[PDB]
Amino acid sequence: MTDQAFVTLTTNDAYAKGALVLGSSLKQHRTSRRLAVLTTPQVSDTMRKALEIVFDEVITVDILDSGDSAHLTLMKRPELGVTLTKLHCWSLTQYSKCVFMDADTLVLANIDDLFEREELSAAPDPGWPDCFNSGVFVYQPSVETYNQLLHVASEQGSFSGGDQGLLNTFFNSWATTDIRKHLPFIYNLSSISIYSYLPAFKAFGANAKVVHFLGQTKPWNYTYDTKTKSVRSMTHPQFLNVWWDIFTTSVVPLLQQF
Amino acid sequence: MTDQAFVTLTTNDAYAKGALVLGSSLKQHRTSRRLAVLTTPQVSDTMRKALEIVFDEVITVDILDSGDSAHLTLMKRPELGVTLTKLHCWSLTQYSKCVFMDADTLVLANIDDLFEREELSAAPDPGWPDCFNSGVFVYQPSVETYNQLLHVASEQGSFSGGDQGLLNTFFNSWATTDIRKHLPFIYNLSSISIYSYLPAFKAFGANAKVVHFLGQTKPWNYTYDTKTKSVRSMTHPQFLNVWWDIFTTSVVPLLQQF
Ligand SMILES: O=c1ccn([C@@H]2O[C@H](COP(=O)(O)OP(=O)(O)O[C@H]3O[C@H](CO)[C@@H](O)[C@H](O)[C@H]3O)[C@@H](O)[C@H]2O)c(=O)[nH]1
Ligand SMILES: O=c1ccn([C@@H]2O[C@H](COP(=O)(O)OP(=O)(O)O[C@H]3O[C@H](CO)[C@@H](O)[C@H](O)[C@H]3O)[C@@H](O)[C@H]2O)c(=O)[nH]1
Ligand SMILES: [Mn+2]
Ligand SMILES: [Mn+2]
Repeated sequence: MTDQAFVTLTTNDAYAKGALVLGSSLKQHRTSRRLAVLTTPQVSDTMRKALEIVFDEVITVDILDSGDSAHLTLMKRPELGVTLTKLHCWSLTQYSKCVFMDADTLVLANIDDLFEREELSAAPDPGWPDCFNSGVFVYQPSVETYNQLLHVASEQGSFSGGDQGLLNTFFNSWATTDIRKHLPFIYNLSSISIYSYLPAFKAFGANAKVVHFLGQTKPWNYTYDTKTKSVRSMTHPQFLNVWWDIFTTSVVPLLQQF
Repeated sequence: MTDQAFVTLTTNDAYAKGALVLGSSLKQHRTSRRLAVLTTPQVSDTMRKALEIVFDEVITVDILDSGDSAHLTLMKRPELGVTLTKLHCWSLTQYSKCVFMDADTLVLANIDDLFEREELSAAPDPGWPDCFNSGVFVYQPSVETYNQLLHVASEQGSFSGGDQGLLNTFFNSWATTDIRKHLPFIYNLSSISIYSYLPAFKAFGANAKVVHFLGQTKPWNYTYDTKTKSVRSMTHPQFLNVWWDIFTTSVVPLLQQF
């Protein structure tokens, strides 16, 4: 399956660290698919070079450029910068099917079985469960769908200020149609749901395949003691500690060659 | 449909106020079904008499009595008092299909369409969306199912300390099977999801058919100014104010005849 991939996104260096750890986690669990990352010119050349190693393909998108198809739409709704860049994940017509994953996710086990799913497949979002979380989703690249999402972004925008309301408005049958398009929550496990909902977590939380660090606080916003191999501080740091083990073990030395 | 009903529960007087408002909301939106409430001896005679007016049937359950089928199980796991009482909702074999509703819910529109659903149908729980919320669900009374839930309550208990983990463990195919058994979130809208998730709410929150007051703070734990017709105090009190309008308008005067 050379025409299938995991696709992530990073518009800066902080998020590139996430992209790097995520990509490493993917390789660590032996994925048979291609690894792709959408990037912007604002990503440093040192970060960019590390991504060229972790990823099979590094694509460069620049919506600030008048030559991009999303530029006009960025002028009309300038707050949607990250969202419009994200939508270019549907432009990767070199792939037949992809699994989009936020740069703040971490893969804990092989998830190649997601490629059995069809567009649009995604896990429920905690908070408002009739909306799917846009941090992890299965889609099929297409110029027609992309132009269609751009159009909707222009005329309506997003009810959340981010891509989530836009993707839910466009793929509106998700809640009431096809249970198969409802990815098990363990494929996009919100870290907030882990420390908060202790019961539900203690019961199914060990089955987690993908952790999603949703809060204000990303993993790279923590301090990690290298001796003790643990973050400094609240009830379940084991997930932050794995992110840092990967970053410290495989990402940091990789960045030292620059 | 004389053999179909909405079934609620109350083990004391505080929750009976909820049961009373809920039952009134049901009548207010003209339900064609029967109204039933499970009660305990601990419910005052004044509360009991008000329930006999709002409800078509008031059933009395006493698990503290050695003569109840759940008593033995209550001795083995005494923390499950409210849960084991709740499970008697499956003993109401006088009805072919029922919609169980927590005493802390409020019906904002006719929801007779829920009787088209089969057991077990329920809305996703915010927090851990692969588990359904047990505050609103469609089921079919049965002695066999009841004995089966009792058995599971005895051997395993509940992973949440309440009925939710027990019902999810028993009806375990909910997450991955039949999108029809996934009731739209508007049929069991968590009030926490209303004030917290402002975006998602502002977009679909006006479609709400049932509000569920999940917090530590129930509606009866608020102070309601009768002149201004509003609770004293955080972003969306309109739902608390409707609960109090119903309580003040239809429940309080009804209780004065005692
Ligand atoms: O400066 C930025 C910000 C974001 N991103 C990318 O965009 C993704 C989305 O943003 P993130 O910072 O990870 O946001 P979340 O905490 O995951 O949340 C947002 O995105 C979730 C799913 O994507 C939604 O559930 C939330 O409502 C929304 O607030 C990130 O993972 C990155 O891949 C960048 O590249 N650069
Ligand atoms: O002393 C009591 C306590 C509860 N109840 C009844 O039991 C229902 C459940 O309890 P409630 O106080 O309403 O709890 P919730 O805030 O709604 O939450 C609990 O129940 C939810 C769904 O029932 C789950 O999502 C939560 O995890 C669980 O903590 C109530 O509505 C009542 O009908 C009584 O009759 N007497
Ligand atoms: Mn994210
Ligand atoms: Mn409740």
